[PDB]
Amino acid sequence: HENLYFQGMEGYRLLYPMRTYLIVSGHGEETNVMAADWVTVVSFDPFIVGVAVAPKRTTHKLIKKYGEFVISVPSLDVLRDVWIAGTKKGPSKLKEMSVTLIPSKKVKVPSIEEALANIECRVIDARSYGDHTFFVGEVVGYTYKDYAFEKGKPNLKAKFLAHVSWSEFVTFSEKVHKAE
Amino acid sequence: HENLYFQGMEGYRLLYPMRTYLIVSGHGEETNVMAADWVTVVSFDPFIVGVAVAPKRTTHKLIKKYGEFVISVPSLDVLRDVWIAGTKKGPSKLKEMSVTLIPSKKVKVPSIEEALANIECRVIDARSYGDHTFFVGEVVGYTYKDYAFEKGKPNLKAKFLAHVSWSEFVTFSEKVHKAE
Ligand SMILES: Cc1cc2nc3c(=O)[nH]c(=O)nc-3n(C[C@H](O)[C@H](O)[C@H](O)COP(=O)(O)O)c2cc1C
Ligand SMILES: Cc1cc2nc3c(=O)[nH]c(=O)nc-3n(C[C@H](O)[C@H](O)[C@H](O)COP(=O)(O)O)c2cc1C
Ligand SMILES: Oc1ccc(O)cc1
Ligand SMILES: Oc1ccc(O)cc1
Repeated sequence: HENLYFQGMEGYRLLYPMRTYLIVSGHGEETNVMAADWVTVVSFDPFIVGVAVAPKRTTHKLIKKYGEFVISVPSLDVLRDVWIAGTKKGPSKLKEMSVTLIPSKKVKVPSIEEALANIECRVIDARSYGDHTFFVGEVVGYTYKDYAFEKGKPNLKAKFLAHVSWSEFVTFSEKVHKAE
Repeated sequence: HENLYFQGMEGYRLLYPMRTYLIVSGHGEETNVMAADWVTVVSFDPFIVGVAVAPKRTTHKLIKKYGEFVISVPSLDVLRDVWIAGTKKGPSKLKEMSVTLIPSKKVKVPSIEEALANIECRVIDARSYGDHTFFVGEVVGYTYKDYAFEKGKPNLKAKFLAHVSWSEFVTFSEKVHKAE
């Protein structure tokens, strides 16, 4: 991580491996995509999510400007596009990405056709905690690939993406352990 | 999920599978443990985390009372204890759990010896979003099993736990995909 003055494992690695998502922001020619690991659900009813975004991301500027974002769920198969989203800066990176933008249902920010799911969000809060803004978004629509969620739960065959360390990613075992 | 009036897939399942963690709260005879999926990192420097906790959890009462919590990282091997933490209520459940409580380094809330990591947190914010409180905790200490993080990144052999649907859990493939 940049800005690690005392060399060693970043403390946050203790929560890893974490899922990796894509955050879409802006629209029209301002459409941008970045990689985000620091995403979670914050409410069931209503459905509300949150994502921690550094002020230095172009994505940060776009979410503040428009008050909307999309969380797109990538699979392992689009890793190259995820790595571009997480390493290049601003809307020009899209020319380098195999992803197709399609209209969202409720938000003006586009969805990604290849994503396993697209979760459409309106910003309801933006708190600063240390070196990131935690953008909290009420979910106002969603679409998904029917097969990635057949029978109302994730289908592990879809290769949902997770992040181990800087350059290294994994998916899940297909081997399900039942708790009851 | 309880309180689903219109039967169907909960929208939040679109972020799944998610990692499953344990949240320790209270101390002495009030020590409690629950399961939590809705956890993420919110800052690198300083290291800050957050967890979404329903007001109805005993854990919610204990974090408000003491202003501290521990995120303990379970492996697949302690699934039975995780399921107890996520289904039974209050400190009496501990009598049913194979877990050993040990002192934390900085917080008064105990750590779990069997956990792959224990992340010690002081509450700095508690916002209400829909039906959960998002407790934000500055990390004031941590311990971990050396082997689960050998070479400063997670060791996939440690069987980090993730949640698919209600009763079903998985771990990660050991098969690493390199992005560069
Ligand atoms: C796997 C991965 C996960 C990332 N997660 C986050 C995150 O949660 N929050 C964040 O602010 N940046 C994250 N980053 C960094 C941004 O994706 C990266 O800075 C990107 O180049 C920003 O692009 P932008 O300036 O177009 O918004 C991540 C990068 C990678 C590779
Ligand atoms: C895998 C799993 C994950 C859970 N995640 C959360 C969560 O993120 N937040 C929450 O409030 N409850 C969560 N729950 C529910 C609580 O763990 C459950 O209500 C528990 O019985 C609460 O115990 P307590 O009353 O002792 O705090 C989860 C349950 C399971 C099984
Ligand atoms: O700001 C960041 C958050 C998570 C990452 O994996 C990388 C950068
Ligand atoms: O409040 C809850 C959050 C996540 C869960 O998996 C279960 C309950």
